[PDB]
Amino acid sequence: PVEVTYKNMRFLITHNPTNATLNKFIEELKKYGVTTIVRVCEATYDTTLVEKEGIHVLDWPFDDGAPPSNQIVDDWLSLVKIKFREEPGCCIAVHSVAGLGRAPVLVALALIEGGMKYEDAVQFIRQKRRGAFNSKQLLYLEKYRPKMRLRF
Amino acid sequence: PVEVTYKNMRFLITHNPTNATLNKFIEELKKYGVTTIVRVCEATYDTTLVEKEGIHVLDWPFDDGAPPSNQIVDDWLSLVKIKFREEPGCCIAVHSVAGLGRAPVLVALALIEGGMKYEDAVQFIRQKRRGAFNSKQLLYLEKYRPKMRLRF
Amino acid sequence: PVEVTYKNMRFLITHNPTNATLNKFIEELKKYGVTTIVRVCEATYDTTLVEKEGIHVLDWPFDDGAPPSNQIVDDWLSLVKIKFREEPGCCIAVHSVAGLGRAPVLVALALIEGGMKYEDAVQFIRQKRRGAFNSKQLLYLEKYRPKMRLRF
Repeated sequence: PVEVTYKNMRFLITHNPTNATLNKFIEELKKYGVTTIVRVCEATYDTTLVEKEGIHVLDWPFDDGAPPSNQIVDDWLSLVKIKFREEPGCCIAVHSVAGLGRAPVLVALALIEGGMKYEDAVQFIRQKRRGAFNSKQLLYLEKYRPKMRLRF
Repeated sequence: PVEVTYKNMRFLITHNPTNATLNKFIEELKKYGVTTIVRVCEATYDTTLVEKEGIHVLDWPFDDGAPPSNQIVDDWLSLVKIKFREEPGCCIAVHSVAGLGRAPVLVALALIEGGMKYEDAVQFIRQKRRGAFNSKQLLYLEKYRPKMRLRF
Repeated sequence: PVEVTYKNMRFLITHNPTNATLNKFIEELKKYGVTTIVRVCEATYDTTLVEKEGIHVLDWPFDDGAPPSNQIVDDWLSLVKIKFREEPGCCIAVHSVAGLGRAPVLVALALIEGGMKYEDAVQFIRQKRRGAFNSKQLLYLEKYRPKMRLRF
């Protein structure tokens, strides 16, 4: 369970919780300023216990091996743009099952879209999630084309 | 006990030592290039054993919950400006009792005053001191207005 | 065994392996994207088992206490310039016996040559290799004069 940081952003990647992890998974989150968690992998637990905790749970699962939607990209970006400004020094926990694939991509995106070449972003994430990213994923980031409409 | 880094600065936040910690607390420090330690919380031990070690101990304690002086700010800034230039790659250990409040503020300051929006600085510190900073503290950083007279 | 990161670069400093470490030292490397390892300290093991692993082993040992060649500097720079572009998000493991001396210098170089004042680079490395660098080494970095021909 590692967290990154760029500019005013602070993402936390996580180990997909069980259904018995929760109460302590939320205690953990609760103490990371994580006011939002974007599920990317298939949901494997309630979100009521979470929601009833103040943590907003947005889940947009997608085929592990399939480039992360086209739409999702925009909700992420649109979400990211805001929050970090809405609540300064907060945090977005993005988690997938393994958290070395889709979870990083998402994060690796905001880090691009918000400046930083993709290489600088892959190195940056691997710096804190050794092994993260695979041939496909990489290929896809390389091919990603940012709008770069992010001003800080 | 975590250390940060920005530009040519390298701050180390610490767990307020006991009076039995010292000898090993200084061994630890001694091996961080820390040639100075600014006490922010109430002093709870001698400084002779420290001073007699080459580590300069400046202590400017202040009410935990009270914005860190107005003067202190300038001694910090004035101190920080220098040292990191005086002895390159050295270090300033700032410590308070908890080290999640005043200690960070001080540090979080130099990181502002030396560039970097405050959000970028809160995220940066929390990246390495999860939970650090509270409603008040934050509010105060937000309201801090830098001179920005720091050239690197 | 720590790794750093600047721009598109990702260096990993390592504990000089034994001759019984290998198989697991390569398993470790293998999982850091390290496709190259520049030996700076005297070689104390084969490189066949390594080479036969896809990891390119360049070794340019030099007197521990003697500024790192004059030529070596250029092979490093010339090597560094490339690879990180050749294979994005890869890694170069530089290792010496202690890995708090020559190994850092090498790394501390690319970080200079690729921008960043030397102070910013010493602090940056010590941030992740506390104690790294000595009076001499430092003196030498300070006196290093970059070409700064690195564009990212």
